[PDB]
Amino acid sequence: MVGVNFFGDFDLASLAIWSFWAFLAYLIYYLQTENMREGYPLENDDGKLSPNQGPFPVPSPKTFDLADGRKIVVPSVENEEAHRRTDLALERTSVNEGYPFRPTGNPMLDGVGPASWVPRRDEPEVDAHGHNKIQPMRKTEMKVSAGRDPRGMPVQAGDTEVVGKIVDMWVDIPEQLVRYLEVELNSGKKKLLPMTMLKIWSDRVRVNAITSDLFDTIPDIKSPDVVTKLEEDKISAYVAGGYMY
Amino acid sequence: AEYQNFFNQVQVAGAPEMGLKEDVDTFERTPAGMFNILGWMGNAQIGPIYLGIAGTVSLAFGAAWFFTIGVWYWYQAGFDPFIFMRDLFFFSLEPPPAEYGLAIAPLKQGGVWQIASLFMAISVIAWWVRVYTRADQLGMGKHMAWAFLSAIWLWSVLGFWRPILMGSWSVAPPYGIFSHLDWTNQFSLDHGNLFYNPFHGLSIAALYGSALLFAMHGATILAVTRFGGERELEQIVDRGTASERAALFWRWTMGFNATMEGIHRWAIWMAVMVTLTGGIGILLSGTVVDNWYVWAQVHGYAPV
Amino acid sequence: ALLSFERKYRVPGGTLIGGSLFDFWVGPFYVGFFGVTTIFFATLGFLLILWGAAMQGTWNPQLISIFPPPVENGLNVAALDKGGLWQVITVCATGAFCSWALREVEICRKLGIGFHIPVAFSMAIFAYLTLVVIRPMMMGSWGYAFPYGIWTHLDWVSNTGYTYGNFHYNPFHMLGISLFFTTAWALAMHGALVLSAANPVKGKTMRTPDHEDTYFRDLMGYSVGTLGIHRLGLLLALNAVFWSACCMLVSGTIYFDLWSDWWYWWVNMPFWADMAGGING
Amino acid sequence: DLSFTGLTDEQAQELHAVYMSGLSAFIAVAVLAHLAVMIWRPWF
Amino acid sequence: DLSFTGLTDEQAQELHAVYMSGLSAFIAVAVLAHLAVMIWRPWF
Amino acid sequence: DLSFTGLTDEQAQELHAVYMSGLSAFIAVAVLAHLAVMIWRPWF
Amino acid sequence: DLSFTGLTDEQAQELHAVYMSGLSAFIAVAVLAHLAVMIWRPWF
Amino acid sequence: MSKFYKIWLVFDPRRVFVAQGVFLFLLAVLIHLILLSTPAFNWLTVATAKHGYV
Amino acid sequence: MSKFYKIWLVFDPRRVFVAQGVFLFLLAVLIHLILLSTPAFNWLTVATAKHGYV
Amino acid sequence: MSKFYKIWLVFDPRRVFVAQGVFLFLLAVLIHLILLSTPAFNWLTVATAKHGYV
Amino acid sequence: MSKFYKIWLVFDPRRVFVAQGVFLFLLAVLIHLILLSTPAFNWL
Amino acid sequence: MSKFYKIWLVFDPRRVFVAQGVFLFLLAVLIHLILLSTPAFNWLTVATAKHGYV
Amino acid sequence: MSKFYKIWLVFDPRRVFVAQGVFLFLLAVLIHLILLSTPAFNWLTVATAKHGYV
Amino acid sequence: MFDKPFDYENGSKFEMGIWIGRQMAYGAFLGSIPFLLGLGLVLGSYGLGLMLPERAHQAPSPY
Ligand code: BCL
Ligand code: BCL
Ligand SMILES: CC[C@H]1c2cc3[nH]c4c(c3C)C(=O)[C@H](C(=O)OC)c4c3nc(cc4[nH]c(cc(n2)[C@@H]1C)c(C(C)=O)c4C)[C@@H](C)[C@@H]3CCC(=O)OC/C=C(\C)CCC[C@H](C)CCC[C@H](C)CCCC(C)C
Ligand SMILES: CC[C@H]1c2cc3[nH]c4c(c3C)C(=O)[C@H](C(=O)OC)c4c3nc(cc4[nH]c(cc(n2)[C@@H]1C)c(C(C)=O)c4C)[C@@H](C)[C@@H]3CCC(=O)OC/C=C(\C)CCC[C@H](C)CCC[C@H](C)CCCC(C)C
Ligand SMILES: COC(C)(C)C/C=C/C(C)=C/C=C/C(C)=C/C=C/C(C)=C/C=C/C=C(C)/C=C/C=C(/C)CC/C=C(/C)CCC=C(C)C
Ligand SMILES: COC(C)(C)C/C=C/C(C)=C/C=C/C(C)=C/C=C/C(C)=C/C=C/C=C(C)/C=C/C=C(/C)CC/C=C(\C)CCC=C(C)C
Ligand SMILES: COC(C)(C)C/C=C/C(C)=C/C=C/C(C)=C/C=C/C(C)=C/C=C/C=C(C)/C=C/C=C(\C)CC/C=C(\C)CCC=C(C)C
Ligand SMILES: COC(C)(C)C/C=C/C(C)=C/C=C/C(C)=C/C=C/C(C)=C/C=C/C=C(C)/C=C/C=C(\C)CC/C=C(\C)CCC=C(C)C
Ligand SMILES: COC(C)(C)C/C=C/C(C)=C/C=C/C(C)=C/C=C/C(C)=C/C=C/C=C(C)\C=C\C=C(/C)CC/C=C(\C)CCC=C(C)C
Ligand SMILES: [Fe+3]
Repeated sequence: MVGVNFFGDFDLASLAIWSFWAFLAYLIYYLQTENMREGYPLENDDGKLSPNQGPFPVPSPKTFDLADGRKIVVPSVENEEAHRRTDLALERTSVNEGYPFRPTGNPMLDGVGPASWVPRRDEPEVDAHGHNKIQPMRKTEMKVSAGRDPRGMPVQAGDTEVVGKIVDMWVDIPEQLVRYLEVELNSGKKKLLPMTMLKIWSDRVRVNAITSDLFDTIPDIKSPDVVTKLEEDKISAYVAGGYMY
Repeated sequence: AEYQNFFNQVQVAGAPEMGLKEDVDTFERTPAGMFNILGWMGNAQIGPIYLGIAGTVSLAFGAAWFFTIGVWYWYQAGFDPFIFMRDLFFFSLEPPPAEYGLAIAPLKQGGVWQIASLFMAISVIAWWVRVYTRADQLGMGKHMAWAFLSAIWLWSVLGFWRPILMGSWSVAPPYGIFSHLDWTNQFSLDHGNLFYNPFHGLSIAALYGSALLFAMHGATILAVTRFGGERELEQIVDRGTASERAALFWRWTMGFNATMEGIHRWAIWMAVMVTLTGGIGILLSGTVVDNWYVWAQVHGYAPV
Repeated sequence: ALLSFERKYRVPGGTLIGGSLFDFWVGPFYVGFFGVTTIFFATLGFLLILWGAAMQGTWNPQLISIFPPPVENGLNVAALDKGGLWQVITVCATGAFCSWALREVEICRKLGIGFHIPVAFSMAIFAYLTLVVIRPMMMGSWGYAFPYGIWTHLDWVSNTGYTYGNFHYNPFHMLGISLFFTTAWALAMHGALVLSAANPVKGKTMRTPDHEDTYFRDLMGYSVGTLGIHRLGLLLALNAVFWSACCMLVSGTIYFDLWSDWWYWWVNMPFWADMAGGING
Repeated sequence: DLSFTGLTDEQAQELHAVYMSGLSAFIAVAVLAHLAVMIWRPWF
Repeated sequence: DLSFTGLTDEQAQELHAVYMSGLSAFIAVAVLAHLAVMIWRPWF
Repeated sequence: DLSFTGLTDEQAQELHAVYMSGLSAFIAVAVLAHLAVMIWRPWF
Repeated sequence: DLSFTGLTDEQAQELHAVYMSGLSAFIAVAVLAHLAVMIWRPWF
Repeated sequence: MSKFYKIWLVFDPRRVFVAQGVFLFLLAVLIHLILLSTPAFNWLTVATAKHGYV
Repeated sequence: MSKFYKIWLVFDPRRVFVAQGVFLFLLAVLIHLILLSTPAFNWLTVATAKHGYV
Repeated sequence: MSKFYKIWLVFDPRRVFVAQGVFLFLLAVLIHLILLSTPAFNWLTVATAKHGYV
Repeated sequence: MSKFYKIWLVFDPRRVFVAQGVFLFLLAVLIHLILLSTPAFNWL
Repeated sequence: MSKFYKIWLVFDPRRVFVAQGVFLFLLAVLIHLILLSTPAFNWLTVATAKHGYV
Repeated sequence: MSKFYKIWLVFDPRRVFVAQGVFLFLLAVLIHLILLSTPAFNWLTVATAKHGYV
Repeated sequence: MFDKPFDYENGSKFEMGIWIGRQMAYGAFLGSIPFLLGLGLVLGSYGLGLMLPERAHQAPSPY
């Protein structure tokens, strides 16, 4: 088929390349539509429906079947409503669109900006067997196999002060990964510190995200041995918000 | 100075996970162990492996192909272990010459190449069946098999379909370290600057895009590991602040963003595209277009 | 417009320069001072490429090409009609890329996340600067950089590679090729695995990460993990680009002959060089 | 009336009147420029 | 009586007056430069 | 009698009337341009 | 009293006066440099 | 048919208007480029020949 | 027809004005560059030939 | 029209001023670079030819 | 005019002063680099 | 058949209309380009030959 | 068979119809292109030869 | 530490001028950072090339 043209200079290679262009256009449309299952429809600064919604329509709903019988329809009103924050302590800085919203009170306590948390379901994440995915090491038979064990180390904050000591570690059992450190403060209360936002030195655990005064207001877990997804989100948001605040 | 989460600060380990049963025959699973060196960046467990029929066929025929190439190299070295090491990257198992066409060639003149190629094809088909069946028995969606099929498509175009269309096994690449690089360069030279093959350019674009997209996605996930962003499936069913912050970063950066699930659709299609377009580009070379620079001149993207 | 969850994240702060002077959004785009500079540099570069197309006399997008000044010009600032336009466009591109990285840094600071994305982008910026600045200056002229054209820079790649015979024999080049192939393979596997866990066989409930670990342990006897696979993909891409940059850095500066000839020290080691037989006699 | 953007009918009328004045000025300037170019260097 | 920016009518009028003064100065300088260039190096 | 958009029949009628007026203006301008081109340089 | 900066009118006037004085000084220095260059190497 | 207005009961006006504007601009550009790439109907080339500009 | 003002009931003026400004700027620049790329209508070239600048 | 001031009732002056400054500087730089790319209107080369030092 | 001081009621002067410093330095650098292109004004 | 209307009980009318429009436009463009690629049916070439252009 | 209708109890009608439409269009285009590549069955070439167009 | 606010109320003219000068000097330093980085990159690469063997400056043109 060398030099065999259907018309003009249009040969098999031309047909292949034009067919690829059409297929790529359709593929781009499909990929963009598949990524519009969260966060839509668009809103304005007042929370009302935006007059402009984009050229791509929102796809038809799809259902995720969970192991415990719960159904999640990701592009649905229920999904958006379950993950919507209410009573946000925020204020518009301008009548125009596109300007930042000013925190009215304490942004870290109110959970706005870089301290924002999402109201996830107030249940622990489970594995395929139904057991809680994240458990303290005192409830398991795991042992430290490498690295430095932080249990018993002092905890130093970003202001160069000692706020407590590490008493236990919380481990992702299916993944065999340490995700949180449990710290007993000098006041006797116990908090959870994300592993991804601390450093383990030879003699201490350093947390530069927050200062000593903020350690007492870290969000708490209802049960001493179980942490839920909502509690995880709140703790992570509080700790990460310290970099700006 | 902050923790970048590239390596674990501390490792923990208990009994190794032997895997979910589902519809899998646990008799075919081997024992498991631990390797602490692998636990710094990933998992330390060298977990159980499924044996089965497809795995056994694939292992046997792949070892046969490997050993066929090895014994051909030893023959080319004349039994000398010192010559074997001195010229290891220069040894080559070449396809039959163009005179024999597609027929079975004498052993010294491409028959060994044909035997090795048949063993390799059997091994690759068995491994594809293994991928599909391991997905099926756990109740998963067969995406890995279809992704593997694109690479198989490029591989079979290089060695089977294009040689059949050209009428001889001689146009297939040889089995050798330096020799197949020479084959690649000679293919480009013979077909007139393969740079001007449009599907070659599409494949290069897809490869660059795969590197770019994996860099973007890995950096994004590691950036939101503060909020458990690497737990992607739970974020898919129960959206957290990690997904929202990632989406907002990319929306504020380039005006549009993805979701925790659809980013992987982007990834799989971008990675599939390189082999999907490369197979077409190779198949068109010699069968439809024999000089891509002249073709580019005709079709208006090369100077006249 | 805003996403349904976007309002609580649009807070002031995080800028590097200007405070609240440019701390606003235009549509979905956060602007900032570096966004202002990015828009200026990008628009100037695009309009100068169009003007260079006007000077060239062609409006075919696949034939437009802006060439650097000739090798004989050295490191001098060339006339705009004799390669200076290429230098202006190069300055605009460098400014736009750096401003984009700094704007990404600002967006990271506002959202309270890490800087992995701007660091990874800086790696690609380093590769680009290697191809247009570091290597041409180490070779003594702007004329060794690639032109700004969709296929003419492919011609530049071809000529540069064939300057040293078959460029496949560059060792850092082999390493970069292997890393790029590994990156594509890992991206395919990761996308497929996540999608197969999220979209199981019809009638089955959604799969867990335990299913993914079991699948990859069954298939090949090892699972790297979700955190592990993300780390591995990022490192693979960064190393691929870095070693490609090194391969181009060593070529034409400390090595000038054929790389296929470089590979012959192993063969020519005297203790087996004269041993008859094999490929190399 | 139907209004996706939230504007009223009279607000739309006033805004359109101002927009039409601006467009008329733009078109008048363009027509004068085209007349000057046609006199200086006709393209037909 | 729509106001997307929150400004009143008289505030908009004052801002426009100052903006038009600035634009007039800019255009006058541009006209002087163009006349000087036309004398120095005509392009028509 | 379906409404995916939420409009009423009369709102759709008004919208169509305005749209048809705009389309008629556009088509009339295109027809005049085509007649001018045919007079200047016929293609048949 | 339209202000986006938290500045009073009189503060703005005084700041503008100081800024314009400095701007005039900068213009004078630039003019001296341009005259020196023109004497050394005229570009017209 | 007098019932074509019912298309607005099916399609949202905003997306339709945006797509129509983009489509019309691209179509006009395509036709103009096709004419310009043909020297017999390139009005600049015809004007140059008619008035002896080059 | 005198009911075109209702377009502002469909599209927000701010977005329309921004898009129109971008479109007009790009179109004007493109047409000017097309004329400049043609030596017959490049006014700088015509002036150079008329006044003997080179 | 005497009612053009109402544009400030539509667009925020700060962002308008930023965009206008960027656009005007970009346009001036573009026109100067276009003139410098043409040897007939490159005033530095013109001065070089007129006075004759290089 | 005399009402230009109101620009300081729109943009905060300190950030504006920093941005002006950046712009002026980069403009001077650009002009020097442009002068380097022609040998007659190459001062190196 | 007289009950083809039931197709609208299976497929959403909006998606069908969009796909049909895209398909028809692409088909028309393809046929026009096929005719333009054939010199005997290139109406621009026929007009050039008949009216003596170029 | 009089029981073929039960195929609709096995496969979703929407997917089947979409796939069938795509397949039929691709097949028809392929066959037409194959006929066009053969000068003995290219109807445009036959018309050109018959009417003496070129 | 470099970009500081001014106390307009209870602030003299001389201090205001000095403050404006300091703000503009800080802006100039910020704008000089990329110029100095680019100049250093170019000149250091050229110097390294000067320290390279003689064949580094004799490569065939890729055009
Ligand atoms: C890396 C080593 C070589 C090189 C070797 C090759 C080879 C070999 C090939 C390409 C190909 C391409 N290269 Mg190159 N390329 C280099 C440097 C560059 C640079 C740069 C500033 O550094 C850019 C922007 C490009 C751009 C491009 C694209 C036109 C194309 C597909 C890339 C792609 O999808 O990437 C991944 C990125 C994405 C998927 C995201 C989208 C990126 C888009 C497509 C970029 C479009 C750029 C546009 C045409 C021009 C930009 C300027 C305009 C004023 C905006 N190259 C250097 C010199 N490049 C291929 C091709 O088809 O060429 C015709 C090809 O075969
Ligand atoms: C001088 C040489 C020529 C040239 C000649 C060719 C030729 C010839 C080919 C390519 C191909 C490719 N080239 Mg090229 N190429 C050149 C310049 C470039 C440049 C550049 C200058 O920067 C780039 C970036 C590329 C990039 C690329 C890729 C995009 C493309 C496919 C890669 C791939 O996945 O391969 C490797 C991946 C595979 C082979 C898939 C393998 C699948 C099987 C099933 C897996 C292995 C089997 C079995 C499991 C093995 C054993 C494993 C055991 C564990 C031991 N080329 C120049 C112009 N290039 C290919 C292509 O598609 O072109 C259109 C191709 O055939
Ligand atoms: C989207 C395209 C990309 C891609 C995709 C891809 N590849 C894939 C997959 C996917 C999605 C799989 O599912 C599949 C897989 O299982 O991955 C883990 C596979 C895979 N891609 C592979 C390789 C591969 N992919 C490549 C490329 C790419 N694959 C593309 C970039 C390349 C390149 C660049 O050349 C290679 C080499 C394998 C790791 C795997 C398929 C495994 C397979 O086919 O196995 C059968 C073959 C053999 C058994 C051959 C023999 C192996 C040994 C040499 C046997 C002899 C040794 C003996 C066992 C020991 C001897 C010891 C001593 C006595 C010496
Ligand atoms: C780990 C390194 C890999 C990587 C990483 C990477 N790239 C990135 C990122 C990351 C992590 C981003 O965050 C950033 C981004 O925002 O992505 C969406 C980016 C990005 N990677 C991009 C492209 C890109 N990356 C590439 C490569 C890779 N990037 C590597 C493989 C390539 C290749 C190989 O060709 C391309 C084309 C962009 C989509 C984006 C950066 C966007 C940007 O800079 O925007 C500002 C600039 C403009 C809008 C336009 C400027 C235009 C110029 C002023 C004029 C043109 C000059 C140019 C030199 C002409 C070239 C002509 C060509 C024919 C040569
Ligand atoms: C490629 O294109 C080229 C480059 C060829 C041409 C393009 C050119 C352009 C577009 C050039 C410039 C455009 C502009 C807009 C340049 C700058 C205009 C301005 C507004 C310059 C501002 C200068 C203001 C300066 C230095 C600040 C002076 C204030 C100084 C300290 C602080 C004020 C304090 C003062 C105390 C009192 C001291 C003064 C006295 C008299 C005691
Ligand atoms: C090489 O191949 C070639 C190019 C030769 C093939 C040639 C191909 C084709 C395929 C050419 C075109 C096919 C078409 C389909 C052309 C366009 C036909 C149309 C559909 C033209 C539409 C014109 C519509 C116009 C201007 C819009 C009129 C609407 C105007 C403002 C909007 C008014 C409506 C309004 C405002 C809303 C206000 C009312 C209320 C109640 C709010
Ligand atoms: C390859 O093809 C080529 C390029 C050769 C030819 C193809 C060419 C085309 C297709 C060219 C153009 C097609 C068009 C459609 C160009 C644009 C025509 C338009 C529609 C220009 C619009 C100009 C509008 C202008 C100046 C008006 C801007 C409006 C204003 C000043 C008025 C301000 C309005 C309102 C201020 C504020 C009211 C606020 C209150 C509170 C009442
Ligand atoms: C080669 O040919 C090419 C391709 C270059 C042709 C392309 C050409 C174009 C596109 C040329 C230009 C089109 C335009 C749109 C040029 C510019 C028109 C304008 C509108 C220039 C505006 C200059 C505006 C100037 C100086 C005003 C700046 C305003 C001010 C100082 C005053 C604002 C300060 C204020 C108002 C006080 C407000 C605050 C209170 C509290 C009242
Ligand atoms: C001491 O060492 C021992 C002896 C133990 C082993 C040492 C072994 C070595 C050194 C093994 C291998 C060295 C190499 C260099 C192996 C291969 C590397 C490569 C680069 C293999 C590349 C194959 C590359 C491509 C395209 C092949 C694609 C192959 C195909 C589709 C297969 C075609 C299948 C069937 C053609 C043809 C069936 C038809 C008939 C008539 C049988
Ligand atoms: Fe992922």
